[PDB]
Amino acid sequence: YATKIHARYVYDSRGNPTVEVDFTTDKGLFRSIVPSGAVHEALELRDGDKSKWLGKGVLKAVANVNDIIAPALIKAKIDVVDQAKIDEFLLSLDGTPNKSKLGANAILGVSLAAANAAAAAQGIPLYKHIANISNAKKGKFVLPVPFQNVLNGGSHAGGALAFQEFMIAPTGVSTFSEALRIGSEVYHNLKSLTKKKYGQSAGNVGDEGGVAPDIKTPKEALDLIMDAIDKAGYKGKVGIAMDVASSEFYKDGKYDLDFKNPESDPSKWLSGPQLADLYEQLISEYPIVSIEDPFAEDDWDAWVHFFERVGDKIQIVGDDLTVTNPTRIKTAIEKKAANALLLKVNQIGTLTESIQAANDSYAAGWGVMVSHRSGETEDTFIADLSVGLRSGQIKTGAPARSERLAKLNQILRIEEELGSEAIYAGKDFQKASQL
Amino acid sequence: SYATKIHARYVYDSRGNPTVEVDFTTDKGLFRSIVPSGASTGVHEALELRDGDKSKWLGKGVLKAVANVNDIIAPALIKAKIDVVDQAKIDEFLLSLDGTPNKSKLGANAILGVSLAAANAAAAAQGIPLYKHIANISNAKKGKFVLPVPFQNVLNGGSHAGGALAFQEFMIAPTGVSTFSEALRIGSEVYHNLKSLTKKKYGQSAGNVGDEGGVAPDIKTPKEALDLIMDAIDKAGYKGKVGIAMDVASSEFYKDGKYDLDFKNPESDPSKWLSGPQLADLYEQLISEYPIVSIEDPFAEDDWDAWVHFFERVGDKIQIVGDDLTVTNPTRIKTAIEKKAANALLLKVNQIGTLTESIQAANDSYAAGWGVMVSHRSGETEDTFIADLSVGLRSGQIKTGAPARSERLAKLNQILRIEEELGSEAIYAGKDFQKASQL
Repeated sequence: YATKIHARYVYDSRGNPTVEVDFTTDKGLFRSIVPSGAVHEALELRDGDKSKWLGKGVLKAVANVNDIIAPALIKAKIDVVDQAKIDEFLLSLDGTPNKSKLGANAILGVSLAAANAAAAAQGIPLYKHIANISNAKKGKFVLPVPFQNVLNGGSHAGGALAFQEFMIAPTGVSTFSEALRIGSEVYHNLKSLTKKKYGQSAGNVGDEGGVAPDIKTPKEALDLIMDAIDKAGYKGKVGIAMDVASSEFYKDGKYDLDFKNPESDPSKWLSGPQLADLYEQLISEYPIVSIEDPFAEDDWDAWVHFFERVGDKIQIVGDDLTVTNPTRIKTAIEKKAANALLLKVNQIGTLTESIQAANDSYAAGWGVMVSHRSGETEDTFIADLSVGLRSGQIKTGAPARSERLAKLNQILRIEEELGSEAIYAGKDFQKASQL
Repeated sequence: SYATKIHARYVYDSRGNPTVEVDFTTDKGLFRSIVPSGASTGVHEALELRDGDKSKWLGKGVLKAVANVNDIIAPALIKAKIDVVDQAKIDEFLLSLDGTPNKSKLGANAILGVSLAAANAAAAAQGIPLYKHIANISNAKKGKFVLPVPFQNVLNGGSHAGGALAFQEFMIAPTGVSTFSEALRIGSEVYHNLKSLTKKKYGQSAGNVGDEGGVAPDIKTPKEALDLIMDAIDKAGYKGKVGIAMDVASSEFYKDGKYDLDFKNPESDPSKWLSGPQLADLYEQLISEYPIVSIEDPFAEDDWDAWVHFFERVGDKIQIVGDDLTVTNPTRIKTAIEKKAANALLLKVNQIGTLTESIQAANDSYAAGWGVMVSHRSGETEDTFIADLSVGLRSGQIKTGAPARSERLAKLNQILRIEEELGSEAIYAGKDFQKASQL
């Protein structure tokens, strides 16, 4: 099926090189771009030549595709519709467990481009191919709740605020079109309120499109967002999600909510139980629907205890905890540490393994939030992935840079194409695969 | 081949506001174009039609323009069965449907999407890349294709970024290398060095970006921004190989016949507002102090006397680019040519609204010995048309953002693909950017 496979480098949304693959069949040319990657994830290959792109070149990974993968896969004459055989072959070219000989970024571009070639071979949209090969439940397609970054903290902002991301989730409407419109309106009201309260510069955006004013406390951030939802006119219709990224402030088995302060008073660092009390207070006060990485990546007991406290009424999402890694995912399921997975395809390195991880999550009753990376591209693959996997949830940025909006625009085209055969996940996003 | 189906929808641009996207189907398949949108439009631009319904998208919906495509333009054009390779006949038909000089009946943002999609369908019908079709219909000189110098807006100010900085865009222009690929690599390395230097001098928040991907420090003088960029070039290792360009967008602070360099300060004192002559003297100092190769909109969009005076002083030393002055409009370019007000056109297809009129604007400029810089808007999309346009027109110059947000990199990535496709058949404009159409 594959008659020509060619890779090149292009630039990602932060100005760093990444791998793009042209995958040619008799049905035409199909292109994928790998987002930015990285002990638990598959390893992206960077060149390390400090004199070019500050060591971030990907000419070696590009060459691994053109010089090793392309002639091997072409010679194998594998039907691109058989995604599992394509990926099984890809993995046979690299014997390391983390794809470190060829590069996760070299392997993944080929995996994804073949999926695009296969959809066209069958005359179906990519999300329908993905629904087929992941064995999604038949019925109406489910369009995802966009979990939209609006406000950034932690490592991404000055001021004391320790939590890394605050997102809006427009769940209280009946269509994805309305959800995205309300999301854009709330985001614009938040930018306006941010500039007035924190100054004009505070309205300049970070890597994922959100703002990063100098905020002190979680309550201040959450109040700001609540103010934007109300001023935009959608009080009661917009949930809030947090990505705490608490590994960044885990110290001596406690949690330093002033970790950016070099004088941080250690007598105020919170135990596991005290941080759970704090989250439970915030849950009592705000329409928080999902919390990502509330406890540190290896603080397993803290996750399990917290999940028994709040797990039946809020989504708890592993990111640093699970790293789209089968062994870690199986651990978290068996421990009952969480009930939802961030799915980063370039953390695992092939589409088949990604679909496996998503299906193992669904089988445990977990949710799946298909996720962007900080270094994104104009590629829209994860939009079709979230629809095809029936995840009902996607995390792909603020509504404010086109490597973010390109995914959301693609779901707009999917929604229009499907018409009455699609359903917006709305408040049912946690269990959307079962709708 | 001719259109079999034409369908429009709204999508979201890089600022989160709706814009128009057109699906143009022929026997060769479906061709998609997306209309960009400026955050600060010149008063003479063709009309961008917005709905003004304040209960939806804060009045910035484009449902009317989308319905104008679906309900007026699409059935009429499909009926006419116009050969898509005949771009002028396509655009003449579109223009007849609207019948107004500024496209205010249907909206330039309903017309342009169809115009651009037609040209993509035309390239497919002929089995050639878009940039080659554009070279053909623009009657570009035959020979090597010319790849453009990427003018990268690495420090944002004015209406594109919160903070005190009056001038809208400070760009680097990596002219002192031999290939487009090297120019892009150097551009990214200078940008990353600039971001590091900016955060260490102005704080972490100053590394956040404006609309076009440039860093946005809260600085007050052009000298501060230019020193920062010079330091970034030097520390990256490319001293002497990178020119600087500015887009002043001076119409944004032209008030009472003077120029307010503190215009985002609501308490800006009118005593410090500069006259035309005072502003020209500041440019002359900056041109001497820094390797500035191009200045865009140095004076306001109808302040003809000041443009003429400034051109007399430095028109032989630097490129002087009309943007709001000319709005990619042949009638205003004629005035600028005859008055000797500038020597380059900023080509923004959506300021005039059809490809054919945009190409006429470029060819009128070339005929006067002017340069042409093909340009994005600050509200951009994943669309990559202007990459091929800059190559096809042989402009040697493109302005499509900093190497940061992907509505900017998408265009530069597309030029990387064109470069690789062309191989020895392409030349990098390099230091010859100003007269690249004659190379």
